[PDB]
Amino acid sequence: GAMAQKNEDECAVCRDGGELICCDGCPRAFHLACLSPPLREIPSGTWRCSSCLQATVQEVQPRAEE
Amino acid sequence: ARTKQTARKS
Ligand SMILES: [Zn+2]
Ligand SMILES: [Zn+2]
Repeated sequence: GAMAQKNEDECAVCRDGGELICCDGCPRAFHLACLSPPLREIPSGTWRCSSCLQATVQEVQPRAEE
Repeated sequence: ARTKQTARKS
């Protein structure tokens, strides 16, 4: 199947439009400054909202070298 | 990023 994603025309922060940046796996779009941390520039790649970046349910890379 | 440039609602 085709990954026909959907993007909100309203920011998840203030439900306003304009300069939006939408998540890959989540339809939410945000305003650059409204985000936390706020984007000053558009990221190249699969961008994820705060919830997604916090959704590291799996092992967060155990760096026990000792 | 899935960037959009819609109309501002304000
Ligand atoms: Zn906003
Ligand atoms: Zn997301």
